[PDB]
Amino acid sequence: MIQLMLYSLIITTSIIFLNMIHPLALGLTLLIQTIFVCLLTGLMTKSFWYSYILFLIFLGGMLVLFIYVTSLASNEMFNLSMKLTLFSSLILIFMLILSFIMDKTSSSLFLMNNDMQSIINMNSYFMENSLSLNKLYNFPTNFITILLMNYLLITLIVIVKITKL
Amino acid sequence: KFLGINRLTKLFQMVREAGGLKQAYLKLYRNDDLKIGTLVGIDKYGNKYFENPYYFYGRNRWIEFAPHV
Amino acid sequence: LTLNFGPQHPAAHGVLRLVLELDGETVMRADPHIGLLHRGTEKLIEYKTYTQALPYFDRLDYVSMMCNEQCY
Amino acid sequence: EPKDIVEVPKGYVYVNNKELSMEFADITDRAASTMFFGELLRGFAVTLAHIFKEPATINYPFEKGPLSPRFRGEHALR
Amino acid sequence: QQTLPVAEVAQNLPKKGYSPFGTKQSSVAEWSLARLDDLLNWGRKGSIWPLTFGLACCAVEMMHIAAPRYDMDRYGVVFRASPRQADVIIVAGTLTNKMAPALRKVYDQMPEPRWVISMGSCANGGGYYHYSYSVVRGCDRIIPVDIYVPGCPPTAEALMYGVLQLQKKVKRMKTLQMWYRK
Amino acid sequence: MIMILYWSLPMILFILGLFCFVSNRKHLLSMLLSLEFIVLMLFFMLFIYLNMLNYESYFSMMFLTFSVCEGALGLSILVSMIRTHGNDYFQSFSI
Amino acid sequence: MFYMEFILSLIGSLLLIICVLVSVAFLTLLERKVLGYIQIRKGPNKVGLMGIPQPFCDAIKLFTKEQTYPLLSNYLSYYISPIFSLFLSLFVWMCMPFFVKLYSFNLGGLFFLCCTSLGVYTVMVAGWSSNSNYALLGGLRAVAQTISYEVSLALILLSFIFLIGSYNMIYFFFYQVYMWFLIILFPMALVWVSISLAETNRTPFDFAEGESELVSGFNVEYSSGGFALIFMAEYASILFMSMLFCVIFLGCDVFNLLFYMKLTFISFVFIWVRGTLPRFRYDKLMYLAWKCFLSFSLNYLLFFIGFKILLFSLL
Amino acid sequence: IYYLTAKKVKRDEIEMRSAQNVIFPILVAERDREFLRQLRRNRDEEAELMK
Amino acid sequence: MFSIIFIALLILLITTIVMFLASILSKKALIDREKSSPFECGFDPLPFSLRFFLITIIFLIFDVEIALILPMIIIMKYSNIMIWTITSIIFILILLIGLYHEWNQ
Amino acid sequence: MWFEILPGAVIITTLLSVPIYAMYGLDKLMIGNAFRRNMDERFSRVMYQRDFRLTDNPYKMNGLEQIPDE
Ligand code: SF4
Repeated sequence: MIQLMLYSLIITTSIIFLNMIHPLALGLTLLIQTIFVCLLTGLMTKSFWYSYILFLIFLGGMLVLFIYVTSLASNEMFNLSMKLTLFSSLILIFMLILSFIMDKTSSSLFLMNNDMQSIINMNSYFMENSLSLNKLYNFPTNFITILLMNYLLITLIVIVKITKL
Repeated sequence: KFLGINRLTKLFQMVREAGGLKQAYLKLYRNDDLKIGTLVGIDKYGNKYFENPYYFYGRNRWIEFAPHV
Repeated sequence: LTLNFGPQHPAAHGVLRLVLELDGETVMRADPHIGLLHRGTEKLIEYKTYTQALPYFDRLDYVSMMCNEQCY
Repeated sequence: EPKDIVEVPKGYVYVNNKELSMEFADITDRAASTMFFGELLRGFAVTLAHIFKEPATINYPFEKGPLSPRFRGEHALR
Repeated sequence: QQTLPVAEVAQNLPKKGYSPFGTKQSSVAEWSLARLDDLLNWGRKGSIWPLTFGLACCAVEMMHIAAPRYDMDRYGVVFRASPRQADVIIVAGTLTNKMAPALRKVYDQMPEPRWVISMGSCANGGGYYHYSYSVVRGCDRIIPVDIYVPGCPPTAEALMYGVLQLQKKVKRMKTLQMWYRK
Repeated sequence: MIMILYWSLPMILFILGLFCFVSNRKHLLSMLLSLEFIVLMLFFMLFIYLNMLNYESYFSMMFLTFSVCEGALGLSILVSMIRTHGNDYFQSFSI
Repeated sequence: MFYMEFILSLIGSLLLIICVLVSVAFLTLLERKVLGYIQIRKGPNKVGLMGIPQPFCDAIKLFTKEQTYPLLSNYLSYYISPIFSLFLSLFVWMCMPFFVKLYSFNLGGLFFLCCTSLGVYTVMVAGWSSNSNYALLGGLRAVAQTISYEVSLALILLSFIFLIGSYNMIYFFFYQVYMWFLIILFPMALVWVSISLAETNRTPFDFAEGESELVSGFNVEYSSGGFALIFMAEYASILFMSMLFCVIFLGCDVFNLLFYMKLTFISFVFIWVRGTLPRFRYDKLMYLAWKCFLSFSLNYLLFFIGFKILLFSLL
Repeated sequence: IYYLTAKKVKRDEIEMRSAQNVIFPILVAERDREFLRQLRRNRDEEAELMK
Repeated sequence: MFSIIFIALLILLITTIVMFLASILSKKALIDREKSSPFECGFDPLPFSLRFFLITIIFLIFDVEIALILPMIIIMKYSNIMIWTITSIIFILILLIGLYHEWNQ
Repeated sequence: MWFEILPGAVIITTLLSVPIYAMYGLDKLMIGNAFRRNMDERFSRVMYQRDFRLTDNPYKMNGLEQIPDE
């Protein structure tokens, strides 16, 4: 049910993202889309680690650059329209009552949670967020995360050169 | 005393010299601090002037106004 | 960024108007605008006697009172 | 005792005239004061000692501050 | 004037009470609006935030009610630098001709209710530069003033007496009773 | 079918963000914000793929690192024209 | 699924929100009182009895004054910053270590880092929508210091998570059953005090929201209820930093009354450094956040990497 | 002192894990019997529905 | 997580209701030309800064770097010890060498 | 003098002591068990699921009296 609520909220924020043109308003629409995307990717998974990782990296880490650039880009304020708010509310109530009149068992995702797994599954009882993150720090896939940290340092070296400081 | 236990009975005799606990409550509610002092003067208008050199300079003399206001 | 450290601002002493041009946090230019507390003291001294113009100096530099009276 | 950068005359007193010490004891003392906030600890202790001081608030208008017999107030005709 | 009442006369007088209106209202709605206005005026007089508007010497006494002897903080009074967050503006100093639009703009950006205290003879009436070419003849020609503190550098008891007189004015404010009688 | 009921919505919103990326009624900042919108939809679809497998979800912070470096690269490209094209280049409707 | 779990979780969260808000009001009273006693002067008095309803005098005044706006036409963006600020300050408290179960936050440190990473967002919309150059300067300065010590705070808490072996906040209790972590992490205690006075704008890191170099950084146009919500959000952040100091370093001790006595003592310490220290500069604060604290963070994280490897062989 | 405290926490969680390993196979057998029974009723329900 | 959505929506609803009632309780006066003006001290009245932008970029690079330091507390009891130590020492040592090199240059 | 701070601080000690202690009463009222069941490990959630399967109140005990005589 709440997965369908997040579907409806993402649809509504995407169509208002298509409608609006003010750059900080699109930045605000992105920062409120990232929360719903984080929660909706939290519904399929065993545990909410990667939603937290996407949260710190994308919203609190990266989009603040977008919010700063779009804040200094536009001198003017938002022109709030009650027509777009009314249309968003109408399509939101329509999509929630459409989720009310729809069977939620067929519309639920087939991806297993931590409790949707079998009871006799030995690997699920060990430690939360342990076996999924294991391949980051084991042979031979540790070279990718070493290359990722090197890639981030090289990215900073690129950014200092292209902005010319 | 080293610890300061003997100021608690000074607070208690402040309460008894105020006229009870309710009178000490309305004295603390009206006058912003509770003090003891020798009654020096009474006006014709009903004010009461107290002096006590235990406190420091600027605070050793106080007026308590007439109780009709 | 042109900016006014105006008379309301507390780091200014209440009448200083610092029109300062800022490139980021650095101060590229800073022009002080004064005379917001100009009271016409020298025009008013000449219409009064010496002992009447003595209390002007108390109000001139008002954290140095007796030094100003001493100088006059 | 640090040496003087500028020789202090008889009628003057010099501030910030001490040389920076280079022996290892003074360097370790300044290093520990930098790392472990010793001078900030002294500032915090001096600040905290003023909570236990007597307040100087004179409680207006039941108690009024000192005046003088020469005091200038409302003009009046005798 | 009136003679202040002799204690023989004043012992027969009853207690005044906190409310200037009194509890002798007839209607229950009028009494409820009176007590709501009493609570609102108590909240307003319980914390007035004056603005850091110090033009000249008078302001050196203004910091002397910030000072530990007089201690304005136990009267609800604490300085605020922004004019939006402040209730009161204390005109403490000499308003000049270049200072007039700055004071008017700072007062106009302040939100209502707005009480103004004129501190010192330069603030009200012009004072010692009243016949000057570039001094406004008092701030009453520009900003509407509720309390006028008299002394050339007001003692700090007299400025705080003006603050207590402003608190008595705020306690005497009638808004909901006027709304019931409008 | 399976595509109609599952993971149909990330495709539709990906095409909507692609059309917002390339429309001539928008500007360059709108292109970059719609680009990070399709980055978010790509994360959604990639996580739906990666959760059919049990313990390969660690790839989600690899694509995140690459696309966040792409976004910082695009912002640093776009603001490098401030000292050359002026502050009015953000309102350009054409390239 | 049993419904009294939902009912009691709702009741406990609303009771937590109510008690946090009244403790915010009494924390403003405590700060005005003992901050006066930092100097010679007295605190609030003469309102009600002994100055106790002074924050209610603040609340009646701030909820009655005219809600002014930085521009007359469109000001709905002016509204959304104190709403989200108070929402985050009342929402961050859900990761408090409760021994009776309220929310089973197995990743509480990540939740705290998320709410701190929104702190930059609410202060950025506070700065931009107030339409003033002082407001934009204060918003940019606050975003600068908060993202400058966000990385440092993440590394410091990441070094602390190595001690307990997991991200569960209640695991701070079991590793503090014999001694507190104030003994073992005293330079980390000083660094964490410098961190917690940087994300929340206090006097040692006050170039963002001071009354000297700016008149006010991002509260310059906020008044008449918006300033009240912002003030309550900032003091709730102070209360959260006091609690989070008392969980990590001092023993969690959630039930004991000594834990809340220590929480009031760390709030007293926050008001104690409010009156003592001067304010840092922009260049010196970029020097502090990116070189000294970052180098200490990575170095002593290496120290706990070596120590947790050394204990893993011995155990 | 932290090493001693971590040793105490380690022996507590090893005690809890050993208790979990004791409790586990009875619950596995109960899940096995209910899973086989529910598979039988699911096959019967699918057979009667799809006639 | 479903209870967290309910309590966050309740906090948002309570704060919006409190602000709406504060806007009703606020004293409505006549709106003015000068009262709506943005506040500059006294007399009535910024470009892009690259240094703050590279501060945000350094924050972003270190944030994505911290997001790879985050998992290894859990993995320490469930991985090869030599590989984990080599990657952790190499990770923080290359971070420290890069920080010191960017300090010196 | 300086003991006027303790009106403003001890109240802070009381109010923040409220949201646990009242729950330590309140979980003893409607549940009967003072502590709600910890949902951190998956085994605790499975055994809580087993209790709520066995009885409609998961905190109600199935002791040795449930076992039939044999
Ligand atoms: S009134 Fe007197 S003390 Fe005040 S500013 Fe004028 S000259 Fe100075």
